[PDB]
Amino acid sequence: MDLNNAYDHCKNIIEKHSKTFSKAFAMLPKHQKRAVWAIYAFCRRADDIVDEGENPKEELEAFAVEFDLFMEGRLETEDPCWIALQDAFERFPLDPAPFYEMIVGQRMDLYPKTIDTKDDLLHYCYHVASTVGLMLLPVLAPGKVSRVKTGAIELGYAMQITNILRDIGEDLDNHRIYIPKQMMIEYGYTRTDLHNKKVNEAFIQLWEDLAQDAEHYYRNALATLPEYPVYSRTPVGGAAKMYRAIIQTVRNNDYQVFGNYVSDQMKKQIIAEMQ
Amino acid sequence: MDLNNAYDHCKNIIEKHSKTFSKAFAMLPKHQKRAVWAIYAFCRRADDIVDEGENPKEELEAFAVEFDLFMEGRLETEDPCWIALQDAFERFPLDPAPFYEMIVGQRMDLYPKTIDTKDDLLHYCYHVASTVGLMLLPVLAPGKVSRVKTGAIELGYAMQITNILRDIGEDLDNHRIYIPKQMMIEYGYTRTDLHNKKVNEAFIQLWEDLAQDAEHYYRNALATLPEYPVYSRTPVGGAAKMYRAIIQTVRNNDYQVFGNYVSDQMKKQIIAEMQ
Repeated sequence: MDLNNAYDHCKNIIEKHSKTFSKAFAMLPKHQKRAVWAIYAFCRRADDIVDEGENPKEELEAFAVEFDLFMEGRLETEDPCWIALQDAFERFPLDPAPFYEMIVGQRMDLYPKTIDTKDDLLHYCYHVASTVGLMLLPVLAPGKVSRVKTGAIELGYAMQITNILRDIGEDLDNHRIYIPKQMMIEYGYTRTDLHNKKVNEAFIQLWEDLAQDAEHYYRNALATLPEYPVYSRTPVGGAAKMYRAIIQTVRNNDYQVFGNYVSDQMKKQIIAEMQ
Repeated sequence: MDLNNAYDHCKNIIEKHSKTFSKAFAMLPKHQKRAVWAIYAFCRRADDIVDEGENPKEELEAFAVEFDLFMEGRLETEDPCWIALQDAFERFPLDPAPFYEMIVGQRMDLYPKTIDTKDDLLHYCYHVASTVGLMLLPVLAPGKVSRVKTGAIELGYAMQITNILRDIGEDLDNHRIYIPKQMMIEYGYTRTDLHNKKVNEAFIQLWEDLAQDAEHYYRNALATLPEYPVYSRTPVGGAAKMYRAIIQTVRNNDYQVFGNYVSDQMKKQIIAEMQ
């Protein structure tokens, strides 16, 4: 299939898996938008290999080998996702370095994990989320990457913490815990309260402590938005605030995270205010 | 209630929770046997606080405070377990040091845990299992503790590894993983194979590697048995071999540990050969 249909394939991936990101990046100009679809398909595939799929270790090493071949310019395929990414790499000065770091981050999720400190939390968030911001920067802010880089890394922190805070029970059911141990210790929230899906006084203290770190990172990221080109300000800002709004969504639902979505209407309001 | 009935209470605890240990230590002479019941009740209570019970952190600190008061000789109670332990401590030169280390070990299970290396495995096994051997030594081998101490520590390693290898699926259901990460990495056994309760080629390799460490510790522990007094040789040896026999029980059942008991008859045979 041709380039248009390769990109359309990636558009169907992003629309299926994230209403927030697809709404946000749909407001980019044509070629930047198509490149963002292709880069998203790359992140989506690697994460799906690890989080779903039968032999995650062998499937992810074959994905890494395939990217190695791709970067050498010697991958011949009919895979629409690679056809789309090939054009994105040729069309914009994308950097392979954060693409490799993403794979390293995905390797972290192949074996059980314990986050000890906030430091280990940020190290994980960097590799699975900040890297995505870094892959997009040459598309979103051409010639200004060093200037807005720190903000995009922190926006990674902010959205990955937000994701973790929303998905406490989902991750527990899949035998994953991303809450730092030392904060469970600080606040007196034990493994047993967690296994019992308890929303108590100590849980809220711990939850709000993490949420406030996320909010700080969101504010830092949003303060760099004037340095983006005008056509990227509403997409990037809108994405950030739509994702930040999950935190208050959980607050309003009394922190019930053992069974949360920003509504479609809320998303529309956020985009209109950006606009 | 009086001393006899305090000890009988502890006898009912050990008989209810461990057929192996109660059969083994029932062959000790009277007062050593009663002391072993009292010491077992102490370990049983602390472990039950952590593994069951509503507020494990507050319940375990109150258990620790109570032992602090006990050791000062200033705990006044009608609790049969303390009445029994009080006599054991007065009757034999028991050392409080490994009793405190047990509590430290139980503290390790209050918050999520990741074993990285075999080293971290042994550090955990020491505090939750080797300490129990060390509490019993003045009762089992009076005046010979320094001589048989290393063997009892390793018997701790051996039985706790045995326990871990038998309880893989039980611990997974309770969101606990004691398999060292680095061996999952060495053998290519992922979190996803575990969550899927897969008994594959890599699982068996990892399982047998741990089992062979346990077997080495059992052989080391059993080599010290001539240094015990005659009345402790069949209890200690019998306990050790009854617990070791779990490993071959799992082998014979094709390593199916996601749903294993040494039979009552097998236990009888092991004791007869000791005898």
